[PDB]
Amino acid sequence: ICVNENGGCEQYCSDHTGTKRSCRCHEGYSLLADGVSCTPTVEYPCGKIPILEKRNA
Amino acid sequence: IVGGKVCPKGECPWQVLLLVNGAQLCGGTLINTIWVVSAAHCFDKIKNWRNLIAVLGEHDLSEHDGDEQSRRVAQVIIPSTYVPGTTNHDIALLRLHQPVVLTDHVVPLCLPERTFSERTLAFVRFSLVSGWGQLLDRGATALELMVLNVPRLMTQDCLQQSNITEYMFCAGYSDGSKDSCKGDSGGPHATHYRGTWYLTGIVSWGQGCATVGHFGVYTRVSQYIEWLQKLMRSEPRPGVLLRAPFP
Ligand SMILES: CC(C)[C@@H](O)C(=O)NCc1cccc(-n2ncc(-c3cc4cnccc4[nH]3)c2O)c1
Ligand SMILES: [Ca+2]
Ligand SMILES: [Cl-]
Ligand SMILES: [Cl-]
Repeated sequence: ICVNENGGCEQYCSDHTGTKRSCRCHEGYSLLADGVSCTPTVEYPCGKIPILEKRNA
Repeated sequence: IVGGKVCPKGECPWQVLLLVNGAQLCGGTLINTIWVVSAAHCFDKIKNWRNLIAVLGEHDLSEHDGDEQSRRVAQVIIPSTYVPGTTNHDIALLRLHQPVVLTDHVVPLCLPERTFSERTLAFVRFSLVSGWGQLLDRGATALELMVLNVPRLMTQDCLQQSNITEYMFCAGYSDGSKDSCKGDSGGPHATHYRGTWYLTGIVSWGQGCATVGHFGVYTRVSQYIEWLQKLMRSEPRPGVLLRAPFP
């Protein structure tokens, strides 16, 4: 459930009827096969700081 | 910003500077290549709506380094519920005339989904506030962008520890050392969650800055996600100022 620990989602979380949950990602991200993690799909995704992301690559 | 530090160049890449006839007006936050979020009150005294400029990639106001990108403000959208000269509903959505170009120094802040913001981000204790505002109460504004980490208060705790409506939240410190200040309004209150930063507040206003006994007041962006998203899907309208129904 999305209200506890964000449903285990890195970003956005929807509840569905049942014990079902779907995570989703902002534009410029895609959801990995874990069903929870979001990875950028563009060079300048929202909410990341390029000079810090390049300091850690 | 009182009691913060210089934001290292490029570390606040969503920060906007708003100018009117070249003069500092307010801050803002880039959320897409054409859309900036700011505070409604920043526009209470505008006469010439056609001379508003947004600058992205700014850092040191004394120099041009080539990372800055300036754009004309094409539309200023304010909720119908906002009353000039007051605090409640203090938000504006600004459409740029032409997109900015995303670069290492120009990057949007993520506008979160409402549920996520209410269920998750609202419980992250510390967030960053930034701007070129006054460095002290009754003091000069900053020439380099400043940033401050502030903790958020639940509104019941704000009131006890000090109107704060459901469209606002408090954050900061009651000992007069650390606050956002005049010149910072409109800028971001940005919250980190699992490796990404999100917009959770807008620097609003009140009586003084870093006043002992008082916390900073921020517009509660989670209340406006749907309003914002709908407007971003709409066509532009002639005339810069648009009042849009809220909710
Ligand atoms: C009455 C009218 C002549 C006059 O008030 C007017 O010019 N209104 C428009 C206008 C346009 C931009 C900024 C401001 N403006 N003035 C004060 C503050 C301000 C104080 C403050 C304290 N703590 C955090 C943020 C804070 N911000 C501010 O943002 C007003
Ligand atoms: Ca500069
Ligand atoms: Cl439309
Ligand atoms: Cl006009």
